[PDB]
Amino acid sequence: KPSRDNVYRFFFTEGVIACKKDRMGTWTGTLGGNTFTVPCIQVMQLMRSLKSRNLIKEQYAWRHYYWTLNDEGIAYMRSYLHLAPSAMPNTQK
Amino acid sequence: KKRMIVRDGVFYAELFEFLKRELAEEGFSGVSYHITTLRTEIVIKATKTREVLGVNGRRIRELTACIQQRFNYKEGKLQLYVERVEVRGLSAMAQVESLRFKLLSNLQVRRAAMGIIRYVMESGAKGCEVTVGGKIKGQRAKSMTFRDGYMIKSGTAHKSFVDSACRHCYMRAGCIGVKVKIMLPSDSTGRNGPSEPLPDVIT
Amino acid sequence: RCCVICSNQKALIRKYELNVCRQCFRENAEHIGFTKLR
Amino acid sequence: QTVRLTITSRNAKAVESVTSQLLTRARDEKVTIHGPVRLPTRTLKITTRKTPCGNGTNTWDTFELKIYKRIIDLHAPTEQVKKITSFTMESGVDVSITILDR
Amino acid sequence: KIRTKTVKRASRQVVEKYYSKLNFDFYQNKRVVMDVTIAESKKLKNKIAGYATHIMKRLARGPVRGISLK
RNA sequence: GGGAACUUUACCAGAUCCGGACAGGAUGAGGAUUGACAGAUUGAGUGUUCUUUCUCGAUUCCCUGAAUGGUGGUGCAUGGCCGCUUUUGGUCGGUGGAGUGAUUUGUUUGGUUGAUUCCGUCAACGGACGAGAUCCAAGCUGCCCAGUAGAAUUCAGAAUAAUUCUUCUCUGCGGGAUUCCUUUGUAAUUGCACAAGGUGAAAUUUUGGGCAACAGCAGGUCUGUGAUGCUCCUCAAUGUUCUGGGCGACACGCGCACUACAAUGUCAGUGAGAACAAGAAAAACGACAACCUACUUGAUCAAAAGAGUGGGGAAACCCCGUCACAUAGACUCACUUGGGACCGAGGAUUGCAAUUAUUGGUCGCGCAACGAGGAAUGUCUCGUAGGCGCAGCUCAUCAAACUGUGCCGAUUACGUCCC
Repeated sequence: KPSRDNVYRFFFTEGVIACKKDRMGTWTGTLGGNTFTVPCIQVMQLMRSLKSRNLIKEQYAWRHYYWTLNDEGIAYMRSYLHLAPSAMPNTQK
Repeated sequence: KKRMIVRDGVFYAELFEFLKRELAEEGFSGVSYHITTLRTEIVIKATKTREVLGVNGRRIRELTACIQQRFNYKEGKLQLYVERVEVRGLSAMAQVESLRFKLLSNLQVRRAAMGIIRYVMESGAKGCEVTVGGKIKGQRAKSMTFRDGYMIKSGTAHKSFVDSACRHCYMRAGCIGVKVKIMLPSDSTGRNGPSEPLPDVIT
Repeated sequence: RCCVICSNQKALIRKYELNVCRQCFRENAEHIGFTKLR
Repeated sequence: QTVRLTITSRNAKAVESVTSQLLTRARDEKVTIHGPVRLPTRTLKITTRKTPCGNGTNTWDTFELKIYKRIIDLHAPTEQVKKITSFTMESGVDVSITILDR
Repeated sequence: KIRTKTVKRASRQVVEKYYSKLNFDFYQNKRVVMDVTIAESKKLKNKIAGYATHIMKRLARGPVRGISLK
């Protein structure tokens, strides 16, 4: 499902990603233009998927998750999108 | 306005718990905070401040845009700062991350703490206590306390001079806990003229 | 009523003033601005 | 538009460190201000048993807050209040106030 | 009712170092204390001012430890 | 923080699910797949499943390894937290001295203090903790201050609306308390102090607390927690299910802890009537108000209910019972005009569901004990016990629980070490 593409895309222009843990439909994102949502249970199933890949930097507190992508995740996330200037975080400041 | 203080309490409780997770080896000594108008900036107190800024903006902005994304502020109302904590010694919470690191580094315990004991007591601190409990020297439920200088444990006056931290070190085979108390060189911090039992007489 | 810091939905959680802090106890979770007096 | 100020903050030397000091930006200047006293103080009192466990000497905590409300009253400067409050930067956790009535 | 060595000691430094405090008045001998001494609490001075007058009054009886420059 | 139901839930009876991350691999022409109406399947209009076609758009599914999850065990592997030893006044070191040494002195006879608190004496001298003191609330008080506090007055009006203020209330920071005079007092040339008395709101750590050393306890917790070591489980799972139903709560008057009710003529039972209190709470987002409470209708006919209007984000509220009442009220030598248990009939209510949720709901059962409590046992001394009652916490619904506030308000010791 393409939902899973834009969540990927949604790291760019955002960078660090914040999700409260529920077992229920919730989403914080898709934001600059559309700002519409997706269920978290399925978000969580996507992060673990390639989280076994080094791409991502875990954090956790309380009920919230905090995802930042490692450089290897920047580069992959670029090329999976096929569009690759580089992640927003290093593009300007 | 009861619950508008509680929402900040629950808020402030969230920032502190979160940074501790992710500001480490980077000497996280705490947070101060206030806001007025469209600025949520949240200064950060820290010891090792070039890993919080980063090579290219990353760590401070990587921690910026999640707090807009956690607490939902519309993008740009946050800032961030970092404040060099003068005399790295005198802040315990900076020096538990010293212990944690040092014990991960496989050091034996007495050598580990007793150094920090000097560094803090060197830094101007008026005292210390360092206590490592855990499975050290296994099968024992053995605890150890390492003392310096001098200190006050009773009354509520201590909470002014005593700023301490209790944080776990997760070893193999079990846990090893770590606790550091320290002092404030009564001088410039607080200074309320502060340990009661010292009266002065101007002559 | 699962509550804030943990899955809990146990260690019955204070509703009082709608701060829900019991998950990781209001002892471990603090800086809320509470103090220990009396 | 006589305006109104409700300063609600806990911490030591904030509630004081604005209204006492920081109204003398208006107080001693072109504004004419009506001071009342701060409203009464509240305490928010939760008491939880100290034991994570069952066993105890049956002991309880009592944790408290203090919330400090100050009301401070005005005649009507126009656009000065926007300048009034903005004069003085110093505090934290203290409360900004936009009020109209009568 | 019994005074800690802290009350005792500091009050011996005052009488050693101030003969401004003279009258058996607790109230006069108090108002000289708090300006000159910082104990950060009132009771200390209230204790100190009480014992400081015991010392002075007793000096008139005879000598007292921490003897004056007289 | 145990007041429930299904949830929470671990336990039981079955059924669903992948949560199983990672690829290092045997069918990529109707794809191992995902989801599905009906039909049967089943407890289930639940699709798991069987048929029937399609809805399938690859992330899923098959095979290996890893794994993840958990109220799984071990609190005797463990952190942290907690209790307890421990309500007391205790503990530790440097240099010095004594001892072959373990160790000891310091840390003591004596006097005093709640106090290892003081003074004195002193092979010890100088220091660290604990005590004290800082703190927090209560009491008298200053300054500021009132349109989200409330008094004085005049002027007119019913029944013979203008003015000025801080007594009352608000609160930040301050005053006040100290052993201060007195008693030739007790004791005593010193000292440290004690008492009866004085001043004062307060008179002896003013009062009630919070804090609280050093050593320990195989004290409790792996059901608080991405807090944790093992090693059990890993897909007809000990994982998960707003998953379905049941339990955790059952009737041998079983034995035990804590609490509420109370049997009297001292409210005593009850019917009316008069007054007056205080800490405390109150609310909703990724939508276009869900919290309380006052008023008045429900009221041509019960009660609790239903419904409409009205402001409060909290200084929206103050009529609580104990008591007062002789109001000439009713009882009336009794298991009773005092138990409210057991009880079957209606009815209003919160809500997925109440088959006793619960109740100023009625009204039947009263004939169930019960009639100062056997040995034995509890905890405190002044606004105190006791009595009374009110909110809070849990809470969709429910307090004989706890947490806190206030009202009524006591006799006995101001002592000893006997237990």
